[PDB]
Amino acid sequence: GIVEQCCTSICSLYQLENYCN
Amino acid sequence: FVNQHLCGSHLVEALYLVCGERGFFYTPK
Repeated sequence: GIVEQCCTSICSLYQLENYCN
Repeated sequence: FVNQHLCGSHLVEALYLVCGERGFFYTPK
């Protein structure tokens, strides 16, 4: 998932912002 | 914190900054 991907690879900002409420 | 590896607490710090007063959910699963 996200916790994995953004650590092992590089996430774009919009991938992060998908987890805002 | 754009264009970098965000591991452990650093991902949470990034989410806090991005999401602001919306808050966010964090699910390592």
